[PDB]
Order: sequence, then C-alpha cells, then structure tokens
Amino acid sequence: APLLHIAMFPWFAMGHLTPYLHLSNKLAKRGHKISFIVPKRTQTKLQHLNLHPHLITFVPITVPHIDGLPHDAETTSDVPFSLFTLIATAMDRTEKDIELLLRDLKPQIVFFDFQHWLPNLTRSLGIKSVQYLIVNPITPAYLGNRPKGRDITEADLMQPPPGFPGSAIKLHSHELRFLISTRKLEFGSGVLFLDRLSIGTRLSDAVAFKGCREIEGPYAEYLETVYGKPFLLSGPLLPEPSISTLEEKWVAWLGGFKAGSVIYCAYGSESPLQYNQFLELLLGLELTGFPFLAALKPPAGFETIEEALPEGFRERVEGRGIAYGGWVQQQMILEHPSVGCFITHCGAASITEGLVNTCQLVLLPRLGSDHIMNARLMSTKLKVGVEVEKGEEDGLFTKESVCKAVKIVMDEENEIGREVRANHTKVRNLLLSNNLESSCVDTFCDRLRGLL
Repeated sequence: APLLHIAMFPWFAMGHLTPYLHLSNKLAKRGHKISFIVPKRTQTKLQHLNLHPHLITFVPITVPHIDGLPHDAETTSDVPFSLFTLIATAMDRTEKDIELLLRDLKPQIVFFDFQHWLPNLTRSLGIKSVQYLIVNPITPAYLGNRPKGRDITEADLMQPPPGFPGSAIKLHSHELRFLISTRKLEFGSGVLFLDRLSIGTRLSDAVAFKGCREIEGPYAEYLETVYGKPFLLSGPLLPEPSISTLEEKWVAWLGGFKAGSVIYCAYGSESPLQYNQFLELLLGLELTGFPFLAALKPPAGFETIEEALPEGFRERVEGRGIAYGGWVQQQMILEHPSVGCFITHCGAASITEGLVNTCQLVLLPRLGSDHIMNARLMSTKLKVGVEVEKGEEDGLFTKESVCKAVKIVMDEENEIGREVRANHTKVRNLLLSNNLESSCVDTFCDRLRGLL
C-alpha cells in the first residue's frame, strides 16, 4: 500500500480547517505525509489537534489584507458574516503563494473546497485535485440539479430534483426564502458562490465527502450520475479515542445527577445568538425542570454570559442548570453517563458526535444550507432525533417550542421518544461497527491512489 503525499487546502474557517485536520490524522495514521496549508496565526489554534507531527506538517500562509477587512484578519472567526466575501477574496489572492508552495513541496494530491482556480493550478503541475467538501452530500444533491430554463423559485425546491433518490424534503417558508436568496450570493472576487463550488466540482479529479455508503452513499452515487465523475466517501470520521480527563468542575457537577438526566445544549456556541433567541432558549431549558448545561457564546451586544442572563434566572436554576460561556470538552461531556439529551445546531461535526453517543438528539439547526438539510436528514429520514419547531415565516423558536422537543425525547413513555432513541441506536451500532471506519478510509485511499 504505497504512501501518499497530500496537501490539505481548506477554506479559511475553523469549521473547515478542523474537519480537514481530523481527516489528516486518519490518513497520517496510515503513513501518508500531509502538508496542511493554514493561515499563519490560526496555526497556533490547531497545532494541538495534530496527532502525527512527524507526518502532518503545517504550511502557514499570509492571508492577504483586503480593503474592509480588520487588521490581521485570517478566517471567518475574525469578521461578521457580511465580510466573509472579503475573506474569500483574500483566499483567491493567495494563488501565486500556493503555486510556489505546490512547486517546491510537490504533493501528489491537493484537497480543496472553495478555490475554484485550484484544479487548473494543480493540473498544470501534474498534481491531482480532490474537492473535499465539509457538507453532507444530501445538501448539494437535493438543492441542485433541477432543470434550468428559468430562475429557481421557492416552489421549485419543494420538489426533489429529477432522479433524486428519495421523497421530497420538508422545507419551511423561512428556510425556502433563505435557500432561494443564497443562490444569488456573491462570494469573493465577484464570483457567484454557486459558480465557485461548481467549477471546483467539475474541474477536480474527484469530489469527496465525509460519510459511509449506508447513509451518504446514495447521494454520492446520485451526484456521480449528474456530473459523470468520481464522488468519494472518506468514512464517518469518528472522533479518535483520546485518553483525556474531563474538567473536574464537570466530572463533579455531572456526577451529582441521575444517569441520563442532564441536557447538554451547544446551540449558540458557534456564533452569538440575537438576544431574543438567547433568552427563549435559556428560558426554554429552565422550563423543562431538567438539569441542563448550556455551552454558548454571549449574545449579540453582550460581552459575558452573566451580563446577559435574565434577572432571577441564576437563582431559579441554582442546582438544575448552568449557562457557561467558556470552552468545553464537548465529546467528553457527551461521553458522561449523566448526559441524556443533546441540543445540537446541526453542524456536521456536532452531528457525528451526538450520533456516536447514547444521548437523545434535539435538533435546533442554525440557519444554513447544510444545517437545515442535516436536521431534516436526522429528523425526517433517519428519524434519530426531534427538531425544535420554529415560526413558519420568521424562523424563531420559543421557550415552549424548546421545552417540547426536550420533553418529547426525555419522556421514556413518549412513542416518538422511543422511536428516535431506537433509530439513533441503529445508526450508532453501524458507525461503531468493527470494520466500518477503518475500511472506509482504506477504500478511500485505494480510490485516491487510483487517481494517480
């Protein structure tokens, strides 16, 4: 099994750097050498996740200054949403730097996502390109690929594209509005987002996603049918077993509750919620009477979690709940026998981590294409969790709608609660099956070696 030299070149977002680095650890585990291209200051945030420093080498780059970007801005963590397009422009301006690095390091394959110009660069040097995408393949499979004679409408998305392996996915009016307006989004250097991604899909040597044949397989196959080129699966990318210790504040606090009784809620941990929603969420948790630990950033216009909390809250939940604005070991809290519920924002890494533990799944998707599709996949197709309901037009939850979803899954007599737990258990048993993750990756590496 000959050894590969891959370069990893993900979009300037921790949500993309981090999954690329986990995958880099799986590949390095098999002897493959990785050059991991990363914004230079961001590298310090990621070095500790490198579990193969001998084989995984960081290649720090300057993220160029663009007018409008704050000083030293590197990733989407440094700017509001309205400025992501300038991060994309900055990334486009690194091409000549990348070409130097590719000429001297000479990897055999480059993994990329948003760099539509990357396939021509690598092809010109005899280097293969894999567009490694962080979304679930169901997201491009369902949201693209309709007949194009007129602009796509909200009503068009209410039906699946022709040949889509499955029935129509439910989409609320607010989500439909968001989805249609996203098709027009300009993202860096004046390129339409959709053109940026589709150029990469077409000119790469292969497209790849996280996933396994039993769940993501049909969507990969469908896409391979639409574009007539390889769409690979890299495996479920399960968390590596890390011999670590949970923070004593939590091993104590969590240990003082009956097993399976605590609600962990990571909603609002990636991006600050608007104040109205932060309150309804926290009030939502308290109104379930269950123990809860809410890991989230302070809301917009607020610098601390304590300065945000509604007056009276901290008293009324003294024993029951905790609202904690500091860094948490989420994988490890979920591995605690006391946690029984998981409120996820439905990012791909969050979904995998909830799936491989025993907690019930509550799905509160943060507005986004892959987030919405994940929540629908989890709650209406695989039926492994319950969604929090939102206003049909305004997309907001309430303390009541938050309370219902966790009460449904936390009621051992509710028939939906029993159903989602059993389907969850089924998916967990597959993902942790003995051969699943390891043969996925070996097969992936066979397919990578087949591109040479």
